[PDB]
Amino acid sequence: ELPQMVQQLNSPDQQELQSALRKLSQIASGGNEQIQAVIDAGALPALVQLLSSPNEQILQEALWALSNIASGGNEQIQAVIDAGALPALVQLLSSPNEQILQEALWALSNIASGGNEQIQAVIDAGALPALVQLLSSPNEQILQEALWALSNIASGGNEQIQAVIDAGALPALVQLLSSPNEQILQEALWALSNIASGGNEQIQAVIDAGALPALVQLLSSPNEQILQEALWALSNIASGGNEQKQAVKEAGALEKLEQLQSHENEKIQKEAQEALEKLQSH
Amino acid sequence: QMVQQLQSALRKLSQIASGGNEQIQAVIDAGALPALVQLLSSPNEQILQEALWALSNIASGGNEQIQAVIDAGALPALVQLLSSPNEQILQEALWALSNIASGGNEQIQAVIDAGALPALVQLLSSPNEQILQEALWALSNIASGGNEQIQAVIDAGALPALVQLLSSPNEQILQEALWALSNIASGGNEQIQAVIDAGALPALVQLLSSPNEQILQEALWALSNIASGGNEQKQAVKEAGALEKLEQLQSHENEKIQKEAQEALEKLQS
Amino acid sequence: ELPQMVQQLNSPDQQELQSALRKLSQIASGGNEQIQAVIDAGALPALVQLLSSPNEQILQEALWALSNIASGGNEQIQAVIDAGALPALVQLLSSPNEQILQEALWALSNIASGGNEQIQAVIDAGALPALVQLLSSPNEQILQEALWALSNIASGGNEQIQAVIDAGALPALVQLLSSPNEQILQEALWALSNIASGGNEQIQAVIDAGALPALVQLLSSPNEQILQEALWALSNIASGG
Amino acid sequence: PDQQELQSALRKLSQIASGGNEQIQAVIDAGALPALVQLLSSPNEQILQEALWALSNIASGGNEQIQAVIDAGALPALVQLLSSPNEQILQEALWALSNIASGGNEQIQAVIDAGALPALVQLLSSPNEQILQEALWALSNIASGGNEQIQAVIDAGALPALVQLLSSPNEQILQEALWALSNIASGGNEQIQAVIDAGALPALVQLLSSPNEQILQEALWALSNIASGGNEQKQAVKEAGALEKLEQLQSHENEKIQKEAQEALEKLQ
Amino acid sequence: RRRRRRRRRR
Ligand SMILES: [Ca+2]
Ligand SMILES: [Ca+2]
Ligand SMILES: [Ca+2]
Ligand SMILES: [Ca+2]
Ligand SMILES: [Ca+2]
Ligand SMILES: [Ca+2]
Ligand SMILES: [Ca+2]
Ligand SMILES: [Ca+2]
Ligand SMILES: [Ca+2]
Ligand SMILES: [Ca+2]
Ligand SMILES: [Ca+2]
Ligand SMILES: [Ca+2]
Ligand SMILES: [Ca+2]
Repeated sequence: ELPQMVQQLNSPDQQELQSALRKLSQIASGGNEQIQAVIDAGALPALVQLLSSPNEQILQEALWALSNIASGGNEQIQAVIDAGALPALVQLLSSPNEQILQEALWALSNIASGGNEQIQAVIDAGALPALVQLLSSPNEQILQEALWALSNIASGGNEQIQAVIDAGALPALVQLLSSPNEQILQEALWALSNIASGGNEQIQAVIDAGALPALVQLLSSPNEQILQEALWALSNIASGGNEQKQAVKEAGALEKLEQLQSHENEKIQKEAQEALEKLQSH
Repeated sequence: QMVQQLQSALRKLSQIASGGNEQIQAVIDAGALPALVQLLSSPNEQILQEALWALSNIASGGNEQIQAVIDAGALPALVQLLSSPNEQILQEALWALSNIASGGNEQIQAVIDAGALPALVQLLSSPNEQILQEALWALSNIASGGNEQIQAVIDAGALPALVQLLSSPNEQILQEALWALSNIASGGNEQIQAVIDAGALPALVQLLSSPNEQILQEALWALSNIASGGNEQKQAVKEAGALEKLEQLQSHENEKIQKEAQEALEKLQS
Repeated sequence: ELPQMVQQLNSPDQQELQSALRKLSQIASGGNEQIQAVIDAGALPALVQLLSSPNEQILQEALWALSNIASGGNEQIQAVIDAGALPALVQLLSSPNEQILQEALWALSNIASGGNEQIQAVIDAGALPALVQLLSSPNEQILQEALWALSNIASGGNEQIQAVIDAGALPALVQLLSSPNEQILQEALWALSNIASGGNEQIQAVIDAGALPALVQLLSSPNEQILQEALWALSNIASGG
Repeated sequence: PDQQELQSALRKLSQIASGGNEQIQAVIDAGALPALVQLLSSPNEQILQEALWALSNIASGGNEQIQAVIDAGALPALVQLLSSPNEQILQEALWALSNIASGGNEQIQAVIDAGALPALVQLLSSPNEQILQEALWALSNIASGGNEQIQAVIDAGALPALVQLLSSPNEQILQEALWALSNIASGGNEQIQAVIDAGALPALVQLLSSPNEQILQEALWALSNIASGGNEQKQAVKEAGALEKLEQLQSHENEKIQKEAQEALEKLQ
Repeated sequence: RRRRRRRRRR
């Protein structure tokens, strides 16, 4: 019975509540179909309500369930947003409890893994200032969690990318390119690459932030993994705002890049004339 | 699946518990561990997390698989990493270490003989709830072994920190600390008394006044294991004022709670 | 202005036809909402029929448009399937025209990038036997394209993975592990990893095929890129279903 | 009325033609090329693809950016890769070259000087339609330069193969072959003559009877450039029988055809 | 019980 659990989300019996929660986390896993069934049973209102709980045991598992639900499709992500989860998630980003912070960042990043509609909701909720603050954290675990969420946000449209820039993320990112920690370097380059996958305005901001000297320095690295990550980002920078020459750090991006080469031709037909005509009008 | 479990009920639950062990063993037979262990000394943090991921998966198999990890010499490196200020490296090593410690007594003893407890015990005082959870998990696994393994935990000085955490206003911390203590108290009377001497009973009794049914259920299991000891142990429980609260709970509205309070008053018989 | 072009997909004037075909491709490359507008205008039946065209110029741009439509959500992918495109698509995998072959493989990969229902439709249409044979190709461009489509199929459920195994993909994948071409190596490991991300049965097939000896050898590589790829695959195998 | 739309349009020219060149130049000024060029000799196919992606992007800018790629010494390695049996490497090397050859005559001539044409001509006879497109595109961009550049192509022997492709039943190959010949025919009368000496007119006239309007447009585009030569070139066109074809096409159903045919006919006399 | 992990491709 699924409604029994949903009912039991309002139970004052913490033992009966915790069982319905962890079981819901189990149901939320296993595909968007089970996710949708949870959504249809009307659980989200009570779920989000528990995000204000001072009971870390309940809060944790609650965030766990919301994250699973948010791992579904954009439609299923949007239901989470509609339920009103973002404002509570954003405030939890200031928590001194690293356990809660991870769960909050996990849920928030899954929401930011959807469409620009979902990404923009994250931005409109005020999540970027907190995320940027965390980039200065000496906790490598917190740092990864924050970059993961920022990366997903920077994977959207140019306006989303620009929001990230205006939030002051680039200075922290550039400083991390000097880290001797290859794991931090990967995470930082991942985020940068998504940011460099925007328009000329966005790319120029990366340059103005002093990213190139560090990227250039890494081209000499004997670490093939660093090399790929550095080249990826620099390649996006050298794209000139042309999204057919950019690739967001996601599966299928390089394959798509190759396919677009054999179809930019008719798109390159009109650039060459724009070049000749503009020159002939010197 | 393991949760959902004349003799066919036995054999099914085997197939579940061991599902995947044959695959993990092939990886071992192929000779993957020497290289993985070699990679644990790398200063490249990206390689480290990748090697620890694979190693943890291997250590998720059966005791034979776990023992192969030990025989390959993984513990010295893992132990070294428990003192890292890199919270990312720390989580990865504790994960692998927990999986190893989730094995049999021989496996748990190897973890002990490698010198893991001192680092684990010192992390119990961490203000980082994330680290704390990971350290307790690993310690709970170690304390799930035999009396020798349990006593090693006690001799390492873990109980003082565990008793302190019982006063935590954090329910998640409380669950984690109670599970570890519940494992310590599942040993012989020597181990139960150590819990008693550490001052665990006063805090446990205080929790029996909690309105949180999940807390009660957690505290009831600890005392239950303490009440399985000898008359010296049962008595101390009575001294602390447990009987009072227990029978106050004899008629609690939660069915599962009632059986735990019942089964405890039962044990306190002699 | 959209139904006009759809009707022009049945035009006998090839220049009028090609012009409408190129703009549709451009609209479909502009997001799901633009993709749905095209579907709603009734373009799929006209596009699907152009998969029988003997005009390579038309076919390619029609494959290009369908590939973009297939880059949308699982709902928009399924419309392509329901329109009946897969049989004509799969048939093009036996083409000796590398230009047409690539475009066909991209469309299928996008289709196979949807839900397990979409992957299964690709399997039921008979796409696996062709893909497997292409793994023996000496053309590194074809090989990469075939390995991609296969990787998307192997990203589905254990049933989808098992279909790949039953088609005989593993023997070719294992041989590629010995390739000195790091690009081929990455492509093969990606596919192999997906297969190893299944149940114990699927994992055990990977073992029975002889993958471990090569994988273990790769762990000694000084190339950190190869190392990550090999560990990823090795980890999936050692997950225990 | 003029200035606003004049500048709004003028502004738009520089963005479609030079949108992004300032950023690409920053990359160059940071010193990225020497490292990038150093990697093109790697036997690691993965690193090579990653480097070539960056170069092609850098080489997709303006002549200034392209020139920097050349000054860095990128062509020798690129030309060297044109002989690789790895179809994946070849694709990547050709795309980069095509972007370099999309610049000015100085850039195109560098490509010529590096010795790229012989490999390109060789590939024109490939049974791989994927490689043929790539080689033709790079060749088309070389043949978009000055008369010296076009002659280099002709002197490299590209016309025979190009003419053979005009018989291709593949409409995509035909479009590609015609586009290259069109660029060659855009040169001087000397260049236009070589095309005629190569037998282009018989094929082109045959295509004018094609029931495919797209082919007609492409074939007409080529002949029109031939028709823009001297009198002896117009004569060969007339000797081949084009007039009768153009006279019947100025009443074609498709408007864009009759305009193309009309404009061509007016060039012949 | 509550332990989580994840990784990224391309
Ligand atoms: Ca409620
Ligand atoms: Ca609390
Ligand atoms: Ca390091
Ligand atoms: Ca730290
Ligand atoms: Ca804390
Ligand atoms: Ca209660
Ligand atoms: Ca016609
Ligand atoms: Ca997939
Ligand atoms: Ca080859
Ligand atoms: Ca190689
Ligand atoms: Ca190396
Ligand atoms: Ca062929
Ligand atoms: Ca044909």
